[PDB]
Amino acid sequence: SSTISFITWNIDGLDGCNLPERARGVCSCLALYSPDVVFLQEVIPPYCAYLKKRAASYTIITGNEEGYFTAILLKKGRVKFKSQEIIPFPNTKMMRNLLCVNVSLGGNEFCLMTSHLESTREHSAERIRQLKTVLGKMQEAPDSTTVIFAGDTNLRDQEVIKCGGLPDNVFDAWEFLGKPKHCQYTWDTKANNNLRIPAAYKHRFDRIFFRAEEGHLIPQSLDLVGLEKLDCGRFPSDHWGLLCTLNVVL
DNA sequence: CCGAATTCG
Ligand SMILES: *OCCCCCCN
Repeated sequence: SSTISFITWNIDGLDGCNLPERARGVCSCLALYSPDVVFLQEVIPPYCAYLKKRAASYTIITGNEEGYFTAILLKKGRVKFKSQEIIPFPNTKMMRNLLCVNVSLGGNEFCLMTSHLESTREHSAERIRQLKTVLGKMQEAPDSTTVIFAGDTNLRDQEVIKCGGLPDNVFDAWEFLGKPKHCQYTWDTKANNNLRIPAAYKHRFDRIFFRAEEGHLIPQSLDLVGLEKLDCGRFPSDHWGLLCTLNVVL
């Protein structure tokens, strides 16, 4: 009743192979789960055009119009759009930024945020600086609003540790749920074959952070999506997506 | 997008 739902997913728009099957896979997931909000990363303009035709029950807010970029989709008749804000990462080398959408949903106000933090091992320093910027913006939000960040952070655990960890008032949804093993890795070369990497690597790149008054926002479930291998023998993306439901109390 | 290689202005 007062439950809200969202999916966050890096859909790998930079991979040009099997795009029509993969996009159908993404739109199938979105239509069948029909979450209130969808956070997307690594979208490209033809992918955006596809979503407008094949996911028309959502209003699409985008992080850029060129290259690859993020987007937030809002369920028509369920989410009320109030404002949009985009904040640059001045030192990015990969056009990354912070997309914020303020909405009303189920009678409550939310600041929804997504980003695709700087990629690869060698760009650890800038990734960490971007993480700090995001957390900073979460904390500067009006306390009247509930802030939810969901995105592809590209983080390694040691990177969070070395920068001091999350602030006391920002929670990681996966940690909040007791670190369940079933959705621990969202990028996994043994379970996912899209990149054709021989060695076995696995990471929790996709993460959900939230800031809210005590007891107000209670994560209920977190599951992987995009697990069905497609006709071509690959997955919709090199990432699993995350589907989260949360209860909103008063 | 790991870790490494190639292309070219
Ligand atoms: O996923 C981010 C794209 C960066 C691609 C780097 C390829 N090694």
